[PDB]
Amino acid sequence: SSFSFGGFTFKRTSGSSVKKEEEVLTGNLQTLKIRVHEGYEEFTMVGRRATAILRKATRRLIQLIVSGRDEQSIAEAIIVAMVYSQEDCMIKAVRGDLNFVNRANQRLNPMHQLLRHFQKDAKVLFQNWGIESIDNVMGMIGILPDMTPSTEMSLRGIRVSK
Ligand SMILES: O=C(O)[C@H]1[C@H]2CC[C@H](CC2)[C@@H]1Nc1nc(-c2c[nH]c3ncc(F)cc23)ncc1F
Ligand SMILES: [Cl-]
Repeated sequence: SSFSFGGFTFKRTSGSSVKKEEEVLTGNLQTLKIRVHEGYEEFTMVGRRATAILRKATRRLIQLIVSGRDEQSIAEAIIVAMVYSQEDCMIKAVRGDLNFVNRANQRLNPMHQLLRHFQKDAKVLFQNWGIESIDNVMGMIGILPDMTPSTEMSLRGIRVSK
């Protein structure tokens, strides 16, 4: 069965995961209690303006292949995938006001809290994610933290289908 996150419809296409609650420490030193998915899984992500295929494991993005209508729509998909990955570099990229601990009995979803944080401005997320050298795969291109294309380098695990 499918579920929506960040305006993408997710469908699990392979694998499985078990759940473990973990109290992580954000970059601005707040505690979030997140349900960590442990396992090796593949998802499709279908949005109104971008599509992606995500392979991930426990708190790790392994591969994301993305297509979309413009740079902004591609970036939107990437930010959703980087939060959904639950990666420590994404948790440590949170900056600014302590606006996760301030909601009283609202009990907001920590994954949605993170997403709304990074949708505001993903520059620190992209700068801390990491880049790698890429193989030359015809029809695929790298995307750098400034969302410009590269034939040589890319955000770690991420490729754009031109
Ligand atoms: O935990 C949640 O409240 C929700 C919100 C935050 C992410 C998902 C979509 C919205 C999550 N829902 C679901 N996640 C997942 C799920 C599998 N592997 C994952 N890895 C990381 C992750 F993060 C969520 C998942 N499966 C079924 C779901 F139905
Ligand atoms: Cl929420």
